[PDB]
Amino acid sequence: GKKVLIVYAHQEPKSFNGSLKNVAVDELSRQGCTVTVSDLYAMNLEPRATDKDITGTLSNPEVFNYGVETHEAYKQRSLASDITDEQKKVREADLVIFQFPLYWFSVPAILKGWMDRVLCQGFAFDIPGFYDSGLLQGKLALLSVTTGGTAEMYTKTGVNGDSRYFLWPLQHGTLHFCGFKVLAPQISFAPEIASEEERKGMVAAWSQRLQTIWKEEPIPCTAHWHFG
Amino acid sequence: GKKVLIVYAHQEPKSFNGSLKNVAVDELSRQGCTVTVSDLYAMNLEPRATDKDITGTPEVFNYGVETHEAYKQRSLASDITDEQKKVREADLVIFQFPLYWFSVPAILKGWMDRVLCQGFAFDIPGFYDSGLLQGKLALLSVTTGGTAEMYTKTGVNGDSRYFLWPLQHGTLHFCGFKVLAPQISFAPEIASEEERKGMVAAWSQRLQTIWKEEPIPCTAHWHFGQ
Ligand SMILES: Cc1cc2nc3c(=O)[nH]c(=O)nc-3n(C[C@H](O)[C@H](O)[C@H](O)COP(=O)(O)OP(=O)(O)OC[C@H]3O[C@@H](n4cnc5c(N)ncnc54)[C@H](O)[C@@H]3O)c2cc1C
Ligand SMILES: Cc1cc2nc3c(=O)[nH]c(=O)nc-3n(C[C@H](O)[C@H](O)[C@H](O)COP(=O)(O)OP(=O)(O)OC[C@H]3O[C@@H](n4cnc5c(N)ncnc54)[C@H](O)[C@@H]3O)c2cc1C
Ligand SMILES: CC(C)Cn1cnc2c(N)nc3ccccc3c21
Ligand SMILES: CC(C)Cn1cnc2c(N)nc3ccccc3c21
Ligand SMILES: CC(C)Cn1cnc2c(N)nc3ccccc3c21
Ligand SMILES: CC(C)Cn1cnc2c(N)nc3ccccc3c21
Ligand SMILES: [Zn+2]
Ligand SMILES: [Zn+2]
Repeated sequence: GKKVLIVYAHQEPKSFNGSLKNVAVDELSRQGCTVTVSDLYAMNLEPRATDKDITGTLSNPEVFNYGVETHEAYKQRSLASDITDEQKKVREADLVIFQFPLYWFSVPAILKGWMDRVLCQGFAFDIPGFYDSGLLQGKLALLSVTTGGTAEMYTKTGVNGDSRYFLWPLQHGTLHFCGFKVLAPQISFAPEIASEEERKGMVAAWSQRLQTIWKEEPIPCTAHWHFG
Repeated sequence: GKKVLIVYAHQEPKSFNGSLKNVAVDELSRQGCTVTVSDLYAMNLEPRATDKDITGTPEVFNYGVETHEAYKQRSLASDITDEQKKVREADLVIFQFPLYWFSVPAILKGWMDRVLCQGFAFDIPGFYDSGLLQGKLALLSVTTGGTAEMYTKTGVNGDSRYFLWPLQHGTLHFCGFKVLAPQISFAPEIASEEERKGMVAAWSQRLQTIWKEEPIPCTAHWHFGQ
């Protein structure tokens, strides 16, 4: 009995992203997994890191330090309920899948907000407690990303660089930092440009992958993996 | 007479980020430059990319498609159109922010997602050196929790150039900006009072001659070469 959280960042449910989210729900549900989806746009998730994230009185009201205050709030159990509700879902999940379109070589801001606000000190990492000793150690994470650019554009010799280069802040700087074991990324290249049958192939490939997701070895999340 | 836009993403004005923002306003103001600051948190800037960003003039909503067409029909939300005006006027755009998860805080990511729309910041074709903001300069002034030693090839975080790539190349260069070398103020929370004043003074001092700098070559070799 494995539990999966899908953190989904797309405005349109009929989108290619929406279709990949639905494939994941359908296939993981079919296997018997416990499935939860955080539909960020539908939730209107707050993305901004503010003092509204701590309920009640701050440790230092005169000089606001987001990091210090959220860490203390986590320990005193006074974080905002949107945050705590996402932390419960992550705590319980064996696998967290992130489903998003690539925005500026990164995640859409609503998803960046999830990362900034949910993955607080005391919950996702601590001193000590980062990289392999991160507080979410043992859990799996997978980035399922769609792009505007084609696969041939995302090469070492192409204008955009290797797709692996943009993965570094997400996979290493965020997910590994918090102790996640990172499964290989699912990159669905250029669905808007691809033919209908290429798009169906990409959907079929993700469906197929999901069938054996629990047998996968994670990647070695190193500078060498990302940059060669 | 040079025009500078500072896009500033910090909650507290007494922070180390607030201090670096203030030093930039003070020094550039002293020089006689025109200075505008977009204080994103104080503005409560909308970060989310939604259909509310198109203000007038379908079945399946594609943010990229609709915002591009909206930009051409002069029908983007006023927060966007106001930021675009500031960018259009600016000779230099300084981004002042603490590093959050090897990137910009979400509020600033929202500024990038929403302000730099197709037709305004780039076209296809019309990116990288053909980007629409060609002739302008951008500079990332970034603070970290991690120490400088941590941000090396043999440190736990890897080379700082590795996190700069999506921002400097993938975003700024893509829109046609020429990128001045980043100002990275490592670990002010950990530094002594003296070391901190040093880092503030180093930014102030660099700004005195910022108009004589040449931008970096925003290439893969620059970011990954060694
Ligand atoms: C602010 C911003 C920044 C961006 N930055 C970048 C960047 O840095 N790099 C980059 O490469 N790209 C970038 N993009 C482009 C973006 O990554 C793509 O537009 C996005 O990945 C497309 O995915 P989608 O789900 O929106 O596609 P959609 O437009 O929803 O889908 C494409 C097609 O697939 C169809 N479809 C849906 N479901 C199925 C199905 N089951 N079977 C077959 N077909 C189906 C849809 O009907 C549609 O015709 C950016 C876009 C924006 C708005
Ligand atoms: C969600 C989140 C994600 C993060 N992710 C990362 C990451 O991926 N990598 C990373 O390295 N770090 C990360 N951090 C840490 C973050 O980058 C640092 O906390 C931030 O950069 C420090 O800058 P600050 O302005 O907030 O420092 P402050 O705490 O404001 O400054 C430190 C000290 O300097 C003092 N000060 C202010 N002005 C002056 C002056 N003129 N002279 C002398 N002293 C002064 C202040 O009073 C304070 O005591 C993250 C933090 C958060 C909350
Ligand atoms: C919105 C899509 C129809 C295309 N698109 C939109 N924004 C962007 C962007 N920053 N980089 C790109 C790089 C290659 C191909 C497409 C895009 C792109
Ligand atoms: C006046 C105060 C309430 C804030 N403040 C304090 N010192 C300074 C300073 N050198 N430059 C600034 C530049 C812009 C805005 C505020 C300040 C500032
Ligand atoms: C230490 C120098 C920079 C002078 N200075 C001292 N305090 C201040 C201040 N609050 N605002 C300013 C605004 C513009 C230029 C200089 C200053 C300034
Ligand atoms: C080890 C800390 C002293 C600083 N640090 C170094 N790398 C990172 C990182 N990815 N996220 C953070 C989030 C909050 C606070 C510090 C960090 C951080
Ligand atoms: Zn790693
Ligand atoms: Zn570049």
